[PDB]
Amino acid sequence: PVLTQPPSASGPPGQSVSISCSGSRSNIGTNFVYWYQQLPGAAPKLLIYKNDQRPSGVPERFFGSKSGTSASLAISGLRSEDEVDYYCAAWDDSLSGHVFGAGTKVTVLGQPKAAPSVTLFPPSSEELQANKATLVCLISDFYPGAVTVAWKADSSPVKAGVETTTPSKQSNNKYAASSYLSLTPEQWKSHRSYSCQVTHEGSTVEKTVAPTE
Amino acid sequence: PVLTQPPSASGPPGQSVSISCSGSRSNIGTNFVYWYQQLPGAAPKLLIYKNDQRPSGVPERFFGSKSGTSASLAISGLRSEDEVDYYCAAWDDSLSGHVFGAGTKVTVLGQPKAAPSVTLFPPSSEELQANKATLVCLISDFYPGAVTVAWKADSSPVKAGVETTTPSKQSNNKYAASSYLSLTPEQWKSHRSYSCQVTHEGSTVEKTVAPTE
Amino acid sequence: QTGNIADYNYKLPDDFTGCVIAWNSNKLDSKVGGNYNYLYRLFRKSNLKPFERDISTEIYQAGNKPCNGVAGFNCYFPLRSYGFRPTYGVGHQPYRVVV
Amino acid sequence: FERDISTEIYQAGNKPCNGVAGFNCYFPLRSYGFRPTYGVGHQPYRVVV
Amino acid sequence: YSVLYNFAPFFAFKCYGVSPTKLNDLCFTNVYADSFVIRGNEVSQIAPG
Amino acid sequence: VQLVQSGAEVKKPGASVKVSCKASGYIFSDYNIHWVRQAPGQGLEWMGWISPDSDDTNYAQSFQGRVTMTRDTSITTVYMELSSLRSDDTAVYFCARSVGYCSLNSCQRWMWFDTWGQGALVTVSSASTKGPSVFPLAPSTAALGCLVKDYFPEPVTVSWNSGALTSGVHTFPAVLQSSGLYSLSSVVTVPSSSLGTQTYICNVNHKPSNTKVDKKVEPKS
Repeated sequence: PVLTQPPSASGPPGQSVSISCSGSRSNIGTNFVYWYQQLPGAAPKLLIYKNDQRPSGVPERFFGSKSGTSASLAISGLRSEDEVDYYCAAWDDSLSGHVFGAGTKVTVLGQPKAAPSVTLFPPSSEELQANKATLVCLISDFYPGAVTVAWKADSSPVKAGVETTTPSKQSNNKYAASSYLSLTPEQWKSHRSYSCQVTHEGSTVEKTVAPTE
Repeated sequence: PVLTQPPSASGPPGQSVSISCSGSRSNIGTNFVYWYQQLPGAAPKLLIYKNDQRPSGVPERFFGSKSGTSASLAISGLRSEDEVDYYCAAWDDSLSGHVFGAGTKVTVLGQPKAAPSVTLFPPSSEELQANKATLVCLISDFYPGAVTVAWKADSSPVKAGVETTTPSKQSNNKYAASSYLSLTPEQWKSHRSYSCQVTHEGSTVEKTVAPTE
Repeated sequence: QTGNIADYNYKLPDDFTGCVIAWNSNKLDSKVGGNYNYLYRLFRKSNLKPFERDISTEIYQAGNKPCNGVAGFNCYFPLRSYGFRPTYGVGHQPYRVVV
Repeated sequence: FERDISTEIYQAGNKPCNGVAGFNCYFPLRSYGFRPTYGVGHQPYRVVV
Repeated sequence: YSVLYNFAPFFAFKCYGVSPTKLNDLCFTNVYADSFVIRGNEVSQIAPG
Repeated sequence: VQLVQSGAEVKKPGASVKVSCKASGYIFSDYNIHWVRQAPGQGLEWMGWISPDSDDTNYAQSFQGRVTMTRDTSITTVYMELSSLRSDDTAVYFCARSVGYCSLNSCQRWMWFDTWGQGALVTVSSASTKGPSVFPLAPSTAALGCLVKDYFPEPVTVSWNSGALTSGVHTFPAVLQSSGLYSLSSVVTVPSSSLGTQTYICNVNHKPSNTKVDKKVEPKS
């Protein structure tokens, strides 16, 4: 069997939350449960071991315990400056090894929508020199994310391997995303109007840029 | 002719309040009813057309219809845009033209009481040397507006050519009344003193200053 | 002919000894906002005699209760307007028909 | 002019939901509330067509 | 239909069809009869298109 | 579309006032226009409708002989005027455009005012024109005020220390007078220790009169 965890959790700051880790009889209770937490862009670190003594290096803030099939890691409040996934680990007699949980996202609880801005970058003559033609459009200044970017030639959409990158976090409290599309120079000049659209869950704009200048 | 509507109708936010619009045989019932709302100091706009539908930009929140010789409008949620007035409109054949309603005012169901502060200002010497003198006393920073200024020359009120305006909404949601009285300077010279005791809510205040100071 | 027209607006007799003239006019009387000036009569108490114009602003009663000045729930107004817009095709353009 | 009845939870994105209520998976059946405190605009109308 | 309009005053009866009295003058064979309950703020959008 | 119109100002009774509406964006050959009036604290009133492409016109049952009609197709405007103005006619006028097109009497049922034009309040009254007169005042923390009198016409702009003083300013709404003129006051709040140590300057500007007047307020002992 594989230990499972909820994919994400939502807890507002100021009150305590906890994460549950459902398991089985042979993995939880008869075997100790360890909770791993990892910083983004850094190394992981153990949070609690043997479910009732705390490691040295952390203040008296967290709490962990096991109760039968599931184990709960009590988090006494939440700070908005630190959002860290928690891992669930145990040991099983049948597979004779360490098996790990899925992990849970933690987030604080709303902000109003913004006005997104999209730009289109047609290639120069040096890119059409290489017997190739690629198109890129970028979407920025939107909050929050979860946006989808699709291309449109104002008459019919094209599916020639359309890809969309995941949204990312910037340092100025804003999100950004980009899309790429590579074609042949013969089909590139077959249409004189190219654009890409974004889905801001209520806002949609079109960037009509002619491939002339 | 005209349409009989209540002068005002108010309700707490979070619930629904109704507005009635009565009519005659030819005013409504054989025709279609339309509703218009207007922002204060702006232009009116369409609210409900063809007795059921709403134009683009108007959400599903607004609602109105008719049953017999009368029409009803219902709103749900008074936060920032339902404090404006509403009008009931229809067409008849007696006047051979559009006949409109009188006006319905909708408020919400909140400010602390402010005591009135009257400040009397004696004339300067430049007014005395120019043979001009205007009796001035103004009341500001009071809520709700119930002021009543009196021109009492220490023995009896004076009422002759009194120019009194209405209170208006300032930038701090307050009122500022004003009243002027222009006479010859020689009666002010003959007067011993002057006081403008405003009677707002019953808390009468006195601000007596010498004409010479 | 049986239908919305030639049964309540202008019914033509079986013998006529003549004909009509029809042509397309989508700019002289058709407007982008809809020319509501042209309208037809939808509901009538009975059929129409041939060559008999009928004008009436009264409401046609459509229930048990006699509609005198109330309409909308039981009885309708017999006149409906045309949505003459140039955004349509050919089956809804205003045709200027003279007999 | 067709009827549909379902009880499976609707997924608004790529989140795999098969009985769990995630932050992107919402239950497609929401109930009303009918009280005399509510006004004319929040009352049930027996609409028959 | 005689026994139809004795069930309280209605709310909305805009129609794009025939009169109730000529429903007596024209004999029919098939009519759909379905009903549901909606909040009063959400009945105004029940229209074709 | 945008519906700019040019308003008017205060005028003598019984004269003629010219107000016009401008049509932009949409083609001004397919949409009827509608004119309404709004008295302060009173409902709107209908008079008639004017076709843009024709000389067709219609008036209400109460306002028939006091209103005329003028069209300017090349300018793409509409021209209206009022004759024999009354005292209770100080109402704002809206240039409202109705959707669709109607010229018959019975076509008025399916007509609703889609868009409206912004209006300027025109009040008909006669009073002397001239530069504003500023009346000196003495202070009664003790505050001081600045009084301006018989300014004509509206409005006036008040400035303190030629724009150097911004904090503590407070204006007052205009009043009505029996002589037909207007009055206004401006009272500022100052600390009680700066009545004589620091002396302030009150100024007013009136752009119709094209003149500026200055004074020097002095508290009295």
